[PDB]
Amino acid sequence: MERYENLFAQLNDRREGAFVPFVTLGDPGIEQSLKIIDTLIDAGADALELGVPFSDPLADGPTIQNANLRAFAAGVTPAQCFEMLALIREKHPTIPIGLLMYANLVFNNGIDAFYARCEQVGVDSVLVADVPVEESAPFRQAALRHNIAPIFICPPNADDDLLRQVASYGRGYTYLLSRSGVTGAENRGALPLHHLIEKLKEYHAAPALQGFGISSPEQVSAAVRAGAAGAISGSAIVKIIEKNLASPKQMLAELRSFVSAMKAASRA
Amino acid sequence: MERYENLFAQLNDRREGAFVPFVTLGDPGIEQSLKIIDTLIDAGADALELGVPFSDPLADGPTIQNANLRAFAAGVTPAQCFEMLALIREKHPTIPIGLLMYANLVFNNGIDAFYARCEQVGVDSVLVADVPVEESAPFRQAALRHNIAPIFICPPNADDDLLRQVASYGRGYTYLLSRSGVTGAENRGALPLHHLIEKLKEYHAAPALQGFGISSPEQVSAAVRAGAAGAISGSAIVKIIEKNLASPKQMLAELRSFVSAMKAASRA
Amino acid sequence: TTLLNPYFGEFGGMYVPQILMPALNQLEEAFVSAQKDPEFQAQFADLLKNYAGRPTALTKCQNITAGTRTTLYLKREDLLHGGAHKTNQVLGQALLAKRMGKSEIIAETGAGQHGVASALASALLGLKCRIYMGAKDVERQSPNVFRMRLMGAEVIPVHSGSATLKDACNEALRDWSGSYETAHYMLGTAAGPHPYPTIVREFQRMIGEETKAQILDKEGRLPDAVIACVGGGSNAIGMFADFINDTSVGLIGVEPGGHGIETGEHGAPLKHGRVGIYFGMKAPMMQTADGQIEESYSISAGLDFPSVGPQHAYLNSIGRADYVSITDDEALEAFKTLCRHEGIIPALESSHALAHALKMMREQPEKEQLLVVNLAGRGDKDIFTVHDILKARGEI
Amino acid sequence: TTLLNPYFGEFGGMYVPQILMPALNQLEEAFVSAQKDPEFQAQFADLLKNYAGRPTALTKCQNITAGTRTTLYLKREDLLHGGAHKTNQVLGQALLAKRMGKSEIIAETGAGQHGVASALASALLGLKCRIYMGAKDVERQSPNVFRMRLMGAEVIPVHSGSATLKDACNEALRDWSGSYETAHYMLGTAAGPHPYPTIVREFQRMIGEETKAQILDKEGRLPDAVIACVGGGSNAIGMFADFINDTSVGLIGVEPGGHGIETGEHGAPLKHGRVGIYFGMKAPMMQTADGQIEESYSISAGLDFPSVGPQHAYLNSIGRADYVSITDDEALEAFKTLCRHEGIIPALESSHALAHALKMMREQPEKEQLLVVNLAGRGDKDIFTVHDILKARGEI
Ligand SMILES: Cc1ncc(COP(=O)(O)O)c(/C=N/[C@@H](CO)C(=O)O)c1O
Ligand SMILES: Cc1ncc(COP(=O)(O)O)c(/C=N/[C@@H](CO)C(=O)O)c1O
Ligand SMILES: O=P(O)(O)OCCNS(=O)(=O)c1ccc(OC(F)(F)F)cc1
Ligand SMILES: O=P(O)(O)OCCNS(=O)(=O)c1ccc(OC(F)(F)F)cc1
Ligand SMILES: [Cl-]
Ligand SMILES: [Cl-]
Ligand SMILES: [Cs+]
Ligand SMILES: [Cs+]
Ligand SMILES: [Cs+]
Ligand SMILES: [Cs+]
Ligand code: NA
Ligand code: NA
Repeated sequence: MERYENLFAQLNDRREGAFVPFVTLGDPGIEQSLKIIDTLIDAGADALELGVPFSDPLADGPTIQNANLRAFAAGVTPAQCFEMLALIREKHPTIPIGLLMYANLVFNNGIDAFYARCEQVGVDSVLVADVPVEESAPFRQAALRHNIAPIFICPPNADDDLLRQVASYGRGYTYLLSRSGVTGAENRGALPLHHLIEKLKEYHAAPALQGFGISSPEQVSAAVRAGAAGAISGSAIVKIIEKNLASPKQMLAELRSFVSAMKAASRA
Repeated sequence: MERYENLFAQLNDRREGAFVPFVTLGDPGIEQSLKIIDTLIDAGADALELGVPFSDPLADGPTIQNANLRAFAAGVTPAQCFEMLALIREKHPTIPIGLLMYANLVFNNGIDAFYARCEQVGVDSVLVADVPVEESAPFRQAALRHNIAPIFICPPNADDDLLRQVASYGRGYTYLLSRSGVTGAENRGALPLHHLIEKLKEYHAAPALQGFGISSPEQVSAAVRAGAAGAISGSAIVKIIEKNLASPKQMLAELRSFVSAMKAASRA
Repeated sequence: TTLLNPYFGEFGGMYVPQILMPALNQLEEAFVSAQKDPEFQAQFADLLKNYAGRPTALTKCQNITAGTRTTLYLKREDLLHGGAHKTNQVLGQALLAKRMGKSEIIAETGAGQHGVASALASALLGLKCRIYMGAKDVERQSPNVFRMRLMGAEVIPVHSGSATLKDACNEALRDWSGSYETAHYMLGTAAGPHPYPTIVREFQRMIGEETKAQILDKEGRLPDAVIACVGGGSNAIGMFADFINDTSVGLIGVEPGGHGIETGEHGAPLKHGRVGIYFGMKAPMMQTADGQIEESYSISAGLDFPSVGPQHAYLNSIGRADYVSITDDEALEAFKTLCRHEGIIPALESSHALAHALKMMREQPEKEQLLVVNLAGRGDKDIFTVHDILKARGEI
Repeated sequence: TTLLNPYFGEFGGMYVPQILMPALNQLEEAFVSAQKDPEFQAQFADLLKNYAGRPTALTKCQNITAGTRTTLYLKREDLLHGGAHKTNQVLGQALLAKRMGKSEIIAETGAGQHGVASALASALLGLKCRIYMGAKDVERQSPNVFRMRLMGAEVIPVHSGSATLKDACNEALRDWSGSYETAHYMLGTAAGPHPYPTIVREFQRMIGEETKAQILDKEGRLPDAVIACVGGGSNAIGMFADFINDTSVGLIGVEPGGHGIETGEHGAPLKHGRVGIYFGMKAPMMQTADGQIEESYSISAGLDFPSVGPQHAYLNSIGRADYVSITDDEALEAFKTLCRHEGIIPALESSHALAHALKMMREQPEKEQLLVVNLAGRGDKDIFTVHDILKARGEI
C-alpha cells in the first residue's frame, strides 16, 4: 500500500505536520490498549508507532521499560499483538501503522515470515531499534518484498554516507533522532537538525519525523518549522498511561487532551 | 632441710615405697583445698606434689587442665598459693612438699626471688615442667641456694648422658616418667622402667618416684617391685575432686579411701 | 564500514542502535592501532606482570590422576590479582579507554567478578567507574558489591526485566548510548557487538600463550586437549586462541548443564539453545519460544550469561572446538575433589571444566592423555554455597 | 646439646618438657641436613614456583604517594596460593616432615590462615593433618574452618584456658608430646622453641630475597626501609632476613596497637609487654602482673599471637631493627586507602604495615625515601569486619 505517501501528500495540502504517538501494544492490558489507541486516533493522531513487548528493550528509557513490563504482567505475547494489529487495521483504513521492534522478535520465527505477517495484518512500516544500517540488508529486503516500509534512523551524529544510505534504502518516513541516549520525555534534544533535514530532502529521502524527547506543543511546531514532516511522541504519552492506571476514564481524557494539543501544534 | 632424705631413709627401714598425691592448690577453692590436702596426709600420703594454677599448663591432660580452671574460677593467685603453702608447712613439720611449676611463674618476679619465697614458706622441691635439663642451670642454681631440691625428669626416651646429668644435678627425688604424652589417668604407661631405675642407682641419683598414669594399687606395687622409691598419682586424685564438687563430704571420704588403698600398696 | 570482519562465519555482527555505531567504529580503530603500538603493549605488559602478577603458574595435579594414564595440569588464573582471569582484559580495555581520551568506565556484571575487576583497574588507572548489576544479583552478591564500593566504583542495581545479568547488559548499553563521548563500555566477556569478541580474545590470549610455553617446557609437547568453562566465553577463548592453528590440540568448552539439559534448567545455549539476535550479536541464546530472552541457570553464579561468544559458535560449527555440558552435581563433586586431593579451592565456574576433565580420565583410565584445565578463578567465594548444599544433603 | 645456638642473644631457647627434647633435636638435624641437600631444595623450589606461584610481584604504588617524595612498593604475598605468606614455609616444613619419615601434621591456628596453609600443604603432599584452634576462634572464623575441612584436615576446637590461640598452641604441644614419633608439629610463626624461629625464617626468606632482586632491577638501589606487620614474626623476618647485613636498609616491624597502647588493649608485647617464658621460648609476652599469659588484642584477627619471635626481640635490642605500633583506626584507614587508590584489598594485618608507611610519608612528605611494605595477605576475608565497622560509624 502507499499509506505514508498518501498521508504526507494530504498533510502537504493541509500545510500540516504529522503528529505520531507511540504506545506499547497491550499496555496496560489488551482491551485497555485497544481503547487507548482508538482514543489517540480520534483525538488527531496522523499515524501510529506501536511497540511489541520485548524482554530487553535496550533503546528505551524507564518510562517505556515500564510499559513493556506492564504488558508482560498482563500476559501479552507477540502473537496477541498481531491479533491486535489486525483489529486496529480492520477499524481504520488509511492511518499508517509502524511497529517498533527489536531484532530478536523479527528473527525469531524467520525474518521473511515476520514481514509476511506484518503484510497480512496491514502494518505499514517496521523500525528495528537494534539493527543499524550496516546490518539492515535482510530486514529491509524482507520489508520491501512484503510491501512494508523499512524505517531508518538518521542520528544527529550522521555523516554524508549515512544520509545517502538512509535516503536510498528507506521508505515511508526517515526517523530523525533528536539526540543521543534512549527514549524519554525527561531529556529534550538540544541539537538543531535543520541541516540534516535539508540534506535528506536533497537526497530524496522519505519525509522526516523527529523523535525522542518530544513532550510539548512547542517541540512539534519547532520540528515543522525546521522542515521536518512531523514529530513522534512516546514517553509523554506512556507517562499518562502510567499516571492513570487506577482511572481508565481519566487516562483516556488526558490522552485525548494531550494528543489534541500536540496535533494542533502541527499547523504550520 | 633434709625432708626427702629423711623420708626415704625412714621408708627404707619400713620396707615401704612412698605414695605421693598431686593436687592443684586452690582447687576447688582455698578452704576446700586445705581440707583436701589435710585429708591426703591423714590418709597416708608420704609427700605432696602441689600445682600452682597456671594459664597454660602444657604438660597437663584435661583432668588437670580443669583443676587449674576451677582454681582460677575461685580467684586463686600465686600469692594466695604461697600463703596456703606456709600454712600447710605450719601444720605438718616433716612431710616433703614439692611444687609443680611452669617456667613463667618462676621467672615472673625473678627466679632467685621465687626460690627464696619457697624457702621462706618451707617448700622442699620444685619441678618446672617446661624447663628441660638443657635449660635448667639458673633454676637449679637458685633452688640449691635456697635449700630447695631441683626435680629432674628422667623420660623413658633417656640416653646415658641424660641419666648422668639428672643423677648429678638433681636432689630430693628423680621423677621417673611412665610414658610420653601429658598427665592423665586415662593413659597407662606400657614401658618397663627397671633398667632406668638401675642406672639411676648406679649413678647415685636421688631416689626415683614413678609418675604419669598411676591410678591403681597394682601400679604402686609394680613401681616398688621394679626398684623405684615410690609413685606419684595426680589425675586419679583430681578426678575424685571433679566427681564430687557437689558433695565436699563424699569428696573427702573418697579421697581418704583412695589414698589409704594406694599407700597400703606401697608395702614391699 | 569496519577495518575487520564483524562476523565469525554467520555469528556475531554489530546489532546496536545506529547511535552507537561511531563508538564501535572508534573502539575498533583504537584497538587496531594499539595492537601495533609498542608503547601500548609495554604498558599492558607492565600492568599484567607487576600489578596482576603474570605469568601464572601451571600446576601439575598428580594426586587426582593417580592410577590412570591422564596427566592433568591446571592453568592458575586463580592466582591472578582479583582471583579470576577477568583482570587480564580489564587492564587492556582500561588502557584503550585512556588511548581514546575516555575518563569514565561503564561495566556490567552478573556474579560480580567482572565488576570487581573493572573497579580495581579503574581505581589503579584513575578512571571513574560505574557498574550495572541486576538487583537480584546485587542482593545475592553483597560481598562483591562491597568490594566494588571499597574500590570507589558506583554500583547501580538494575530493577528492569528479570533484574539479572541480561538486564544489566541492557542498562550498560543504554548509558553508553548517551555517554560514549566521555565513557568507555568495558564489556566483561568475549561477546556483544564487534569489536568486543575480538578485543576480549586478544586481551586474554596470554593464558594460552603461557600455557603453550609452560607445557612445552615441562612435557616437551603440546597438550592433547585444553578445557575451559564457557559462560560468555572469555576465559575459554583466552586459553584456546594460541592453539587454534595447532590442530592436534583439542579445544573443549564446558557450558553449565544446571539441573540437567532435559530439565530446561541449564545455561548451555551453544549446544541446547537457539540462535537469536541480542546484546549486539547473532549467537545461540537462551530464549522462549516466542523470542523473549531467558536466563541461564547454574549452581555457579558466573556462568549466567544467557548467550555465548560468537567465535565459540563459529569454532563449534566448523568442528575446530567441541562443546559439552556438566551438571551442578558433577561440578560440585569436582570442587570437593580438588579441595581434598590438591589443596586448591576452585571457583564453581571452573569446577565445570575440571569435572569434564575428570570424566575424560575416569571414563577411559588407560587412555594416555595430557590435559590442561583453565582454572579461571579461585573458589573461596563459593564456600558458603557449598556449605549450604552439603548441609541440606546431610553431608555435614 | 644442639648443632646451632638456640638463642638470639638472651631471647629464645628450648623451654619444652624434657620428653620433647629428642623431637626438637631431630628436627634441627633434619633441617641442617635439608639445607645442604640439593634434592630437598629443588623439591621446595618446585612447589614454591609451580604450586604456590612464586615469585610474587613487586607492585609500585604511584597513586597513594602522589605529591610526596616517597616511592612505595608492595611485595605481593597476597597473590600467593592461599592468599597469604603462610604458604611458603608450610611447604618447606611439610617436606621436612617427609624427610624425617613423619606421616601426620599437627598445626595451631588463630585467625585460620596458618590452618588453611597447613591443610593445603598436607592435602597436596599426602599427610594426615590435624589443626587445633581455640573454640572462640573456631566460632569467629567459620569460613576458614570450613576451608580447612574441605581440604580434609581435622579441626579440633580447644575449650581450655581462654579458648584462643595460646590455648591452641598448648594443645598442639600436648599432642606432639605423645605423638612425635609419627607426627610433625608444623608451627605457624617464627617463634616457639628452637629450632622453629630459625626454620621459619629460612623457609620465608625468599620474600626478602626476591624483594632485593626486584628493587635493584627497578630502582637500581636497595630500599631505605622495609616494613612488615609483626604478629608472631614470620612474614617480617622473611622480608628482613636478606637485608640484615645491608645495614643501610631500615627494618621496621609493626605490632598492633589495638585501642591504643595506653588502654592496655593491644598486641604489642615486643615494645609494651614484659619478657616471660612460654611456648618454648624466652621472649616479650602479654601477661598479667603475676605471670599468667594474656591475649593480644587487635582489629586484625591474625595479629593475635601473644608473644613475638625471639629474633625480633634480639634485632630490636641491638638496634638493627625498629618496632612500632599502629592502632585499629590507623589500620582501617590504610585499608580503605589502598582499596580506593590502588585497587588492592589488603589483609587488615598487613594494613598495619601500610599504615606505618603512610605515616612515614605523610609526616615528612618532602623526604625522599624508597619504602617496601610486605603485603603479607589479601583482605577479602576482612570485608565483613570492615563493613560492620563502617556501618556502626554511619559511614555507610
Ligand atoms: C569466576 C568466573 N569464572 C568464569 C566466568 C565465566 O566468564 P567467561 O565465560 O570466562 O567470560 C565468570 C563470569 N562472571 C561474570 C558473569 O557473571 C561476571 O562476573 O560479571 C566468573 O566470574
Ligand atoms: C593474614 C595474616 N597476616 C599476618 C599474620 C601475622 O603472622 P606473622 O607475624 O607473619 O607470623 C597472620 C597470622 N595468622 C596466624 C595467627 O592468627 C594464623 O593464621 O594462625 C595472618 O593470618
Ligand atoms: O518520545 P520518546 O522519547 O519516548 O521517543 C519515542 C520512542 N518511540 S519510537 O517507537 O519512535 C522509537 C524509535 C527508535 C528507537 O530506538 C532507536 F533509535 F535506536 F531505533 C526506540 C523507540
Ligand atoms: O597421675 P598423672 O598422670 O596426673 O601424673 C601426675 C602429674 N603431676 S606432677 O606434678 O607429678 C607432674 C610432673 C611432671 C609434669 O610434666 C613434666 F613431666 F613435663 F615435667 C607435669 C606434672
Ligand atoms: Cl554475514
Ligand atoms: Cl643464654
Ligand atoms: Cs527513498
Ligand atoms: Cs644426686
Ligand atoms: Cs597419572
Ligand atoms: Cs611519589
Ligand atoms: Na554459555
Ligand atoms: Na606481636
